[PDB]
This record gives sequence, structure tokens and C-alpha cells, in this order.
Amino acid sequence: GPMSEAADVERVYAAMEEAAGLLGVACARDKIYPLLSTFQDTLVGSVVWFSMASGRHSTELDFSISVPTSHGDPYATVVEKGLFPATGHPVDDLLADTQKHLPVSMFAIDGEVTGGFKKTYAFFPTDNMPGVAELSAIPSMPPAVAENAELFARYGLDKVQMTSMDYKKRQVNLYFSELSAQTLEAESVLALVRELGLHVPNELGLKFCKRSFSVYPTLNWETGKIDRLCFAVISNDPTLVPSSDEGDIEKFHNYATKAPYAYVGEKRTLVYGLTLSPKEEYYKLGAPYHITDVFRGLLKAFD
Repeated sequence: GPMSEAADVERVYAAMEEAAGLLGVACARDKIYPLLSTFQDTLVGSVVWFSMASGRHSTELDFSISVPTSHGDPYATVVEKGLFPATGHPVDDLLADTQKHLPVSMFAIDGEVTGGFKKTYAFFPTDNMPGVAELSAIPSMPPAVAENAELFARYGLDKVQMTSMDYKKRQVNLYFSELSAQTLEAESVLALVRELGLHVPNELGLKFCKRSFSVYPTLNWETGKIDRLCFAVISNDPTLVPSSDEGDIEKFHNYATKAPYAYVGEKRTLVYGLTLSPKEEYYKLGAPYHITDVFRGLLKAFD
């Protein structure tokens, strides 16, 4: 009934507050709830995903929520609903431009619990992933994508599994998948990082990157220079944070084992990130709250 479905939104929000509390973070209800209501119809085949990002000097909590393509472009929805002001910049058009040029299998919206909406995702079918050539066939894609196609191809980064768009920072992430083990070999990783002028991982980091199922750079429309790069590892293990700092080791194992999960039996699947930027490295841990059987098979495929 109607009360149930509004209670669902309230339940996602209590799970978001529960997850934030594990980091000492305070959610801003007035910034989150309107976004959840606007998309309440999807919440009651919903994928809801709480991802932590922590480094030395910063720690943040994002929430992500799937939106079927049949629902229409969800960034257009949030602009029409007045939930985010259209930056007046090509990133406004990029999610719709992608659907217009490529088979998108699903969208997702993404917020940060203190500022609200900031980010959308565009997923592609696993049996029909595009490469760098198709992705720069999209007019509102940044020039940087084509300008780095030599580099991507030289490192064997071809098939892209999804993209994401950050409207606050005006950036894009290309989530490369189907990585050859040679790309993830330590010497390959070190060359790539040093060509992009980013923080060099140590031996721990490199053993992490060897485990990656996806690699993703961040690009922008101002320059062809990749802003940062992330190596993503998928695993059931709550201990894989590529850090030797006992605080980190504790923080991430705590989140991994305590983040809310709508399921009573399953050992939840985790997605770790090692992000290298020009000035630092930091670590990400995403944890599903509600998942679909489809998304379960998706995460199964990655192992």
C-alpha cells in the first residue's frame, strides 16, 4: 500500500543514517529525502549502494540508486524537479547523449549524504560493451576521451562497462572492464601511473591493483589530462583495504562488516577502490544495501 512505499523511503534513509554513523558523518535530511521521494517509485528491482571514500584528511559517504532506462533520463528528472541546477555545461547532456548513441542497460543516481545529489551512472550490457571509439562518438563526451585513446589502447583499456558523471565537479569516469592480466602487472601499473603523473602506489597498492576487475580514470572538459585513476577490486573479504595504516585497516573492516544489508543470510559482496591522484592516494569501499538478482549475477561474473 501507499504507506508501505513511503516507509520504504524512510527505511533507505535509516540505512543511510546507520551507514554514515559508522564514519561519524551526519546526513542532511533536507538534502537527501527530496531526491529519494522523486525516485520513490524505483525504490519499491531497486539497487541501493552505500560507498565510503576515505583518505588522510577526508572521509565521505555516497549513496547510489538504480533507475531503469524505461524510467527516462534521471538527470533530466532532477533538473525538471528543481533538485539540481543545470550547470549549463556539456555534462548536462552527457547521460542522455549516451542513451541516444548506445544501448544503456540501466541508469543510477548518486548523492553524497551532506550535499545531496551530485552524480549519475550509465551502465552498458555486459554482452554489448562499447570501447573508447564508440564512447567518443558521443558529442558531449569530453575531448579528453579521444585525446587519450592512444594511451588507453597502449595499456589495453578498451571495453567500458559503465560511465559516471559528476555534475558538481564536471568530470567523467570510464569504468574499463575485461582487463588483461598484463595491464595489471606491476610494471604496467607503474608506467601508467607515472605517465599520468599521479601518486605512485607501493608494493601493497600494486598487489591490490593486480586483483582489479575494473580500472577507471576521471576526465574533464577543460583539458586532456586525466585528473586521477582508480583500481577497483570485488570481493567478499572485509579486510582488503590497500593500506598499512591501522586506522584505515580498522575503519574499512568496520564499515565492511557493519554497513546495513537488507538480507539475513548472504555474505555481502564488496567493491574496493584504490584511487591515485596527483597529490595523494585514497581508498574506497562500496557496500550494497539492496540488490537485484540481476545485479547478483553481475557481481558473480566478476568473482
